[PDB]
Amino acid sequence: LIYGNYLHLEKVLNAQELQSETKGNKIHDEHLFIITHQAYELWFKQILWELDSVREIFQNGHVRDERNMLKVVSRMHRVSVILKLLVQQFSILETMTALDFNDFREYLSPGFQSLQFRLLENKIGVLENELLLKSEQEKTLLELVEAWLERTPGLEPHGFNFWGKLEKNITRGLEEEFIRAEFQKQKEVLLSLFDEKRHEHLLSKGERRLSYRALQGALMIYFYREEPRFQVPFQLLTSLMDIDSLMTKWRYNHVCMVHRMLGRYKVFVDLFNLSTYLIPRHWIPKMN
Amino acid sequence: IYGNYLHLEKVLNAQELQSETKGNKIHDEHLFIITHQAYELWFKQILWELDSVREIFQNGHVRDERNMLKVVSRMHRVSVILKLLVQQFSILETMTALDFNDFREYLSFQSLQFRLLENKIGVLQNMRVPYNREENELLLKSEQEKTLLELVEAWLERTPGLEPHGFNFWGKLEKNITRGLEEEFIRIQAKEESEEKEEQVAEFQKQKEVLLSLFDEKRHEHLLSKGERRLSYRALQGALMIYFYREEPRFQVPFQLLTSLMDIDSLMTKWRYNHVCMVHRMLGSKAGRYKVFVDLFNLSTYLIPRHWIPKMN
Amino acid sequence: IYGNYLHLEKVLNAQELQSETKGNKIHDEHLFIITHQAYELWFKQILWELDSVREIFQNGHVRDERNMLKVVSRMHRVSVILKLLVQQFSILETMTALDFNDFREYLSPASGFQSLQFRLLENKIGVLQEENELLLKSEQEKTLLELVEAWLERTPGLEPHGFNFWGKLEKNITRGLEEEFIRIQAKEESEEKEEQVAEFQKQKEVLLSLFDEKRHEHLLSKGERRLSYRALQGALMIYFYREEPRFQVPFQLLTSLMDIDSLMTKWRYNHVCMVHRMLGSRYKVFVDLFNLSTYLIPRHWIPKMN
Amino acid sequence: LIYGNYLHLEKVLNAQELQSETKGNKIHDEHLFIITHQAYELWFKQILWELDSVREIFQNGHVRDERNMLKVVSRMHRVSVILKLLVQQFSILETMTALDFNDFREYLSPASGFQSLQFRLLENKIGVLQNFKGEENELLLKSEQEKTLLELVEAWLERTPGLEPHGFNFWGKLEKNITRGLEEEFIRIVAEFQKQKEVLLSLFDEKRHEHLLSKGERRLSYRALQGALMIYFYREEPRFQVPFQLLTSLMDIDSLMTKWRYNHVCMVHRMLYKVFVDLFNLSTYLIPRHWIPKMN
Repeated sequence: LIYGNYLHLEKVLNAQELQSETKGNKIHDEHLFIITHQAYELWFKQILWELDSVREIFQNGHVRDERNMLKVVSRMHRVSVILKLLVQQFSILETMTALDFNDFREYLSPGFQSLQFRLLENKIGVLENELLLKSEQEKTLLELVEAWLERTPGLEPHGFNFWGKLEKNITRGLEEEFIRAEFQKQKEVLLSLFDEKRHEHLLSKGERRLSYRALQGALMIYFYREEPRFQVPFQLLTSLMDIDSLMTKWRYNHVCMVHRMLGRYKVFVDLFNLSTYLIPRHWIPKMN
Repeated sequence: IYGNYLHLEKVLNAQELQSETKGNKIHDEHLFIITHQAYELWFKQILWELDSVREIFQNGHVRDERNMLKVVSRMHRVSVILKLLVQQFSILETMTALDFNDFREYLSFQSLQFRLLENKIGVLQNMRVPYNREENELLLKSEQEKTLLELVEAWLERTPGLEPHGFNFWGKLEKNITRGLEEEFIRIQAKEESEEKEEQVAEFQKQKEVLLSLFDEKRHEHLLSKGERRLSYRALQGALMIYFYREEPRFQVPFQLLTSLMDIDSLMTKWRYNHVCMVHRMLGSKAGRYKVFVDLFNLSTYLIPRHWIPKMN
Repeated sequence: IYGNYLHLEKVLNAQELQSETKGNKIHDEHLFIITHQAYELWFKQILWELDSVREIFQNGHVRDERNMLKVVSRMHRVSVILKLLVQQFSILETMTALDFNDFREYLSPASGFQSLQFRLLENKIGVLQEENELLLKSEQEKTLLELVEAWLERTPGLEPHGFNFWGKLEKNITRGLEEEFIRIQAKEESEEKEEQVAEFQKQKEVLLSLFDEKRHEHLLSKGERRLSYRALQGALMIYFYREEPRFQVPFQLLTSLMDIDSLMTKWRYNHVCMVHRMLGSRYKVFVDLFNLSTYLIPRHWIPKMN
Repeated sequence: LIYGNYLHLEKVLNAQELQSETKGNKIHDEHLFIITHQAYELWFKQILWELDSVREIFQNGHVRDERNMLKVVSRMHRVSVILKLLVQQFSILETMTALDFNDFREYLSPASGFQSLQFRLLENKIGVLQNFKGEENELLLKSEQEKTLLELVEAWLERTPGLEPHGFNFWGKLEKNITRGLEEEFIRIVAEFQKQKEVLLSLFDEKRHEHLLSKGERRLSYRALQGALMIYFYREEPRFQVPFQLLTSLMDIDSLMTKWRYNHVCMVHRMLYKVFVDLFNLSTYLIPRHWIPKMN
């Protein structure tokens, strides 16, 4: 009811047991070491909460709905902001010298990784055991986003036929440029965009995570980002990329901390790679 | 054993959404809870550091180079944590006021720990965040025991070199400032008749009045009792000495301490300001200096040309 | 070519230390120069973005969604640049007081030291107070505030004939206040009950004062508010319906205007702080948008859409 | 006075020529692109100013005079703060969409040399190790011939009081304490001990150091490394507080410049190797602290 009965501070604020103190030689900085990681864990729980809620919204199948889409983008943004905070939080442990850590590491143990972070990685998902396993079997954010991308309106060959026209369009462009560098190299690539074999194979090699159709949808959102009906979807893509990056920045920081104290596989990678397939503006079919 | 080690069975089983318990789960309540729990963890950390620093002072031996180094490093740490706590407002900013009021069915904001913190520093009563509800004992100790302000004051008062039959810093300073002011006036008088001059003379009179006012003990006593200053006159002299001789080996680290204190004051103000804003944004219609170390902030006011500063030995 | 494209022959030959010119080189003067040159580059950028936005508004057709996007994105950009200019203050902090005093005199006189571009910026926003012509134009042409006002005044839904947002809102607020009063007076006498009565009294007042055109007229005349009553209704409509798809972007715009006001005011504050430290001797334009939060009502009191 | 004149704004604020505009198709975001890089160049000039002053201070001797040493640390710190700002400045170009960029990408440079002269100069003076701009190149050459920051810091480190084998004999004592302590850990006890033994004892292999040095996997002279390790271990000591601050600054600069160099290319793709490594590696030779030689 009242803070911090409401916040259960009897739990939160009585969960700090210094090993060094327990083993007769209290070390001041160990407290900081505990608090930093407990804070990391709290935010990990919050991120899991937001992420799982988004996952359900997708799973419920009404994601395309503009209200639901807004909720999703909003919560993903929240996850990104939390992640920036966590990246910034390393500055705290930077104020601990490696010596003062040595005065204590010794009551420490090797197996020093977060379960919650593992769960997080799974659900995203990157390439108590019931929770871990459940996180491994249930649908990842990547899969759900892939599904959503696959169902992007405009891909219908008979309808908008985005993929066909684009392809013809690039071609006329390649031809038009050839007659009037060093060029072929972009070419090598633009045309390669239409090589299902290369995409599936690279998919098997793990250099891509999205299905071919999903990639087509993603590229459609990319190209029509300025159109009204695509603003928020593009925001979602941006958010996914950002969360990716930040998760990478965090691992990296995390490791640094351990060497200092001791003696791109990324999952929306396809989204990041969208830029390589950038084309002159007119090569894009009129949208109305 | 990262779990048992971090007692996550406590930390990660302290998230009870009231809205969910009373049948109408509101998603953002979880965020509200987590953010405040994180704040509380860091308040615990800051109180840990601050209490350790206070003890170091109280023991005497603060001046010993090792101990002073400890103190400065931990105060710096507190500063860093505070910067993080300020950035943490960006999280709750991602929460809309209506979704808040979806769950705001429970009882009014304030942390006991934050109150202990303000007391220890310690802020004056007009200005602390509202807190009215074992613990009370704690609180009482926090109001009686010596604050960081008092201890730092004690420390400043004993700044070696303030004694008249030694360096006689204060006497020398009054002399050099008076002389310099006198020289400055001569400097102006030599100029042609404007347009600048008046600019020059006006600033001269303002500076003269401020700088000389520094040597008026009774005025200081007056401002002190009115609460526009917090440090004793002698303590102020010490601070000013550290301020002026900061580059000298024996003053680099003390000056770091001063900078840290000002930083902590600034950040705590910033935090309190962000906090208050949230309540208002969250409450809306229903919502209805100040720096402990204000004197250190005002040190810059008594800045004088380098040559007026008494030479060292 | 880089240097040619960026005209570094100009940019990188514009650093003349007075202290050196007058025989006594002072190392920190260079930093003092560079920081301010960087400031002015960014002010030129901000003026570029801002003027393009003002022009889009002035033309009518702000509402066409592409144009609305141009405006929102560029105003956002201004917000980001201003965040950077605020963080840039950390640089000038690295410079000690004594040392600045080592070179200041070459600077005197201080009232000399103010940016034309920063005032152009303020004019065009606009704060309430050869180059003189540029300044004059900025004084005569329409400010971002007036244009935003015009746009808000034109919000769809305020028509008393149509949706009647304001009419509906008064009715819903009045009714809701009556009901809330009855809910409260029905409680066991208490501690809690007392608090709720007070909160009701203020809430009641703030909410009802919202419909007092004359108070708004009055506050306008004192400058304690800047927007017309009608524009204010518009802003409030955007505010209450912010979650709705068609109001997402307008609200983004409002948020950006608030940020720009905050950040700009912060830069102004910080800046003089330094002049104060170096010498030893609130948020302006869009206050109405800042005050939007005070008028929040319970979700069910908000008129349903059509 | 006047502010406008003092800053030479007549140059700074008339240096913005949009190529897209010059060629009849003005593109709005091109202006942002130009201003961002001009701001980068301004700060680079500041960094070169600070850096050259620090370098000179080292070269003029009397670096050890605490006054000048303070100057060096504060200015190196300043360079660090500037670089943090430059890192945040990428947020500005992040407000430029790949489409809008692509609208003006065609008008320049092309490149290849769309890189800063000043940034290369800075790399040289720091000591970054391994394309035509004519007037300049001699200037660059001069940056290649004059002493790098790395070299001066190396010299400074070699002179660290305590290394002398007369007088404190830091390195020998260190060897004694580590060897004995390693024997004692050997007896008081699986993999980590043999690993720690290998790295810690290899610390005393001058030839391995010269080898790694010739390969460029280390940059400091062996003796310089001894000085650095001494500063590292005795950091709490009065005469080492400021030196350690300097080491920290150098590492920070190395980190930030890396961060910057990385972002200037990650964005080039979005639109289209450590100098003080030894200081970073100091942590690897961390030891229990009983083992650190007692100090005077």
